[PDB]
Amino acid sequence: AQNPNCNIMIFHPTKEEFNDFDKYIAYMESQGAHRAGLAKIIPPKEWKARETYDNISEILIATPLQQVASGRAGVFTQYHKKKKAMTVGEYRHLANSKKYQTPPHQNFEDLERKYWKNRIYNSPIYGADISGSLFDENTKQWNLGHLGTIQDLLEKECGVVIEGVNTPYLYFGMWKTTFAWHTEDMDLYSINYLHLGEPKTWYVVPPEHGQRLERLARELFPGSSRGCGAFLRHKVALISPTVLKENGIPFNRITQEAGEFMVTFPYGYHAGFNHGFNCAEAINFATPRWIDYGKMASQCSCGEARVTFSMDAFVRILQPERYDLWKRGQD
Ligand SMILES: O=C(O)CNC(=O)C(=O)O
Ligand SMILES: [Mg+2]
Ligand code: NI
Ligand SMILES: [Zn+2]
Repeated sequence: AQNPNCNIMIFHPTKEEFNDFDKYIAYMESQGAHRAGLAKIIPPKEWKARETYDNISEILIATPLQQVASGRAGVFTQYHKKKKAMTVGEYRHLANSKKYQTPPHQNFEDLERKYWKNRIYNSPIYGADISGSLFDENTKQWNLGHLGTIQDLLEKECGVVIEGVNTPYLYFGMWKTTFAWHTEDMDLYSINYLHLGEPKTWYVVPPEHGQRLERLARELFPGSSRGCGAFLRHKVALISPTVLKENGIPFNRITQEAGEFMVTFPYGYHAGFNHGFNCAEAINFATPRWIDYGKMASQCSCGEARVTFSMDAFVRILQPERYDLWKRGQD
């Protein structure tokens, strides 16, 4: 079995190898990459996402989210308070202000220490989940707005024809902006490109051990667990590496820098934080190997997780027994 310790793998495709996206994903899995839950892909030196970022300040962040924490430094939840709209130029200036800017630090490890010590005492503002793309239309390789759609994958593998669409999302971050522990909708893959700015640190649990994380989360957030049998779908809970290690949960960590892709694999729980002002683009995708994960994915029906239009068909076709209850949660 390849990668039996479930380490995060880093890939350096050549420009030739960068042509066929599906083929390269399957290659990485042949080497055991999926066992980690997360892989890094460094693009060939000849590739670029777009010519310059010199013109992005006019993008609007219609609903910036202030991420307010509750709990203790290593075990907390965050709620999102909606803020007034602002442009990316306005948001960048805010990120760089004395109140929000990255503190002085020695290296990524020192910054990580500072994040886990102090995160809860601040409320950074995240421009998350903005439909759109920063890839040039002329970028033909690994262009996250030109991928094969999940609906087309389901049609090719299973024969069924369904409504729905599959588009990318932009994320504008600042110091301490946080993504809570989660798997993707329907335990899909994700791919994330860091277009510019400061790094993003990731934590990940191997898919084969995801239920260990779920059991810890039920212990650590016991009221949330009674409320919902899949409350990690709410995307609000944080658990630090120190707490994970104290509880014997297998995990790995890695830092993504501008110009790099990360892939999350089906049922790979992940969480992390931004180092400073940055912009990422991400989208969900599927392969043949996903279908069995989609059939088994948990679902929130309590009403909190509320998701896209396109998830309806996935539940309806892959999980017809659950459909009625899950749709009550949506309505
Ligand atoms: O970058 C972020 O805030 C969160 N991204 C992801 O969870 C992802 O790409 O799957
Ligand atoms: Mg602009
Ligand atoms: Ni994700
Ligand atoms: Zn729920």
